Amino acid sequence: AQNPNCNIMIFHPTKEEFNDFDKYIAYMESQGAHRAGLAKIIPPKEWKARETYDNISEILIATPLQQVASGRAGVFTQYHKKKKAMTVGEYRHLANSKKYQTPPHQNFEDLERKYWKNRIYNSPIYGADISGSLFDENTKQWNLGHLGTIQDLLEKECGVVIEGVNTPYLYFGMWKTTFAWHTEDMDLYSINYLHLGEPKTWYVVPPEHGQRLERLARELFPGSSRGCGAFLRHKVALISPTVLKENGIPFNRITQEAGEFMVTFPYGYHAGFNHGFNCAEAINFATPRWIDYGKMASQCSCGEARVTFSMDAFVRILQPERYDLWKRGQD
Ligand SMILES: O=C(O)c1ccccc1C(=O)O
Ligand SMILES: Nc1[nH]c(N)c2ccccc12
Ligand SMILES: O=C(O)CNC(=O)C(=O)O
Ligand code: NI
Ligand SMILES: [Zn+2]
Repeated sequence: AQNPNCNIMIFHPTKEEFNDFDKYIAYMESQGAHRAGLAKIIPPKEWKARETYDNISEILIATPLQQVASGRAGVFTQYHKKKKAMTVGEYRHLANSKKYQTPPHQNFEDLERKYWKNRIYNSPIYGADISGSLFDENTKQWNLGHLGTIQDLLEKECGVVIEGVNTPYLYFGMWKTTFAWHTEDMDLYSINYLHLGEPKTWYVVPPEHGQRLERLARELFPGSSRGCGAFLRHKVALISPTVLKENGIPFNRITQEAGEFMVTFPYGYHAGFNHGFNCAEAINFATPRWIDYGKMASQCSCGEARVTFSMDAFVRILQPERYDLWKRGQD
């Protein structure tokens, strides 16, 4: 079996290899990439997402989120406090202000140390889940707004026709902005392109060991666990690499830089943080191998998770037994 230690693999496709998205994902899996839960793809040197980013300051962040932490440095939750709208230009200026800017540091490791030591004592502001794309329409390869849809994948694989659409989201980050431990909706894949700015550090648990993380999470967040059988779906819980190591949870880490893609694989739990002002674009996608994960995916039914319109059909077709109870949580 390929990649038995479940290491994060890094790929360097040629421009020829970069033409067929599905084929390259299948290739990465043939090499065992999915066992890690996360892979990095460095685009060929000839490729560009768009000409320049010189005209993006006018994008609106309608609902910036202030990420307020509770708990201890290595085990905490964060809640999202809504702030007044601001443009990306305003947000960038805020990110670079003395209050929010990345501190002096020696390297990525020093910055990682500072993040886990000090994150809880600050409340950075994130522009997350903004529907849109920064890929040029003329970019034909790995354009996250031009991928085959999850609905079409389900139809091709299962012969079922369903409602729903599947579009990308933009994420504007600053120092300490954080993504909590989670898998994707329906345990889908995700693909994430870092368009511009400072890096993003990722942590990931191999899909074959996801239940180990869940067990630890139930121990570390006991109230949350009692409230919901799938509380990680709430996307609010953080556990540091030190605490993971102390508890023997298998995981890996890697830092994504501007111009690089990351792919998360079905049921690959991931979390991470931004180093400074940046902009990423991400979307969920599916392959034939996903279908069985979609059938088995946990669901939040306590009402906290609250997911997109399009998830309805996924649950309805792949998890009909769960559908009634799950939908009671949406209404
Ligand atoms: O439902 C699960 O398998 C689960 C179990 C323990 C913690 C969290 C979850 C979750 O899905 O978020
Ligand atoms: N609010 C809340 N619930 C659980 N389980 C927590 C653990 C740590 C910090 C806050 C928490
Ligand atoms: O970039 C972020 O803030 C969060 N991204 C993801 O969880 C993802 O691409 O799957
Ligand atoms: Ni994700
Ligand atoms: Zn819930």
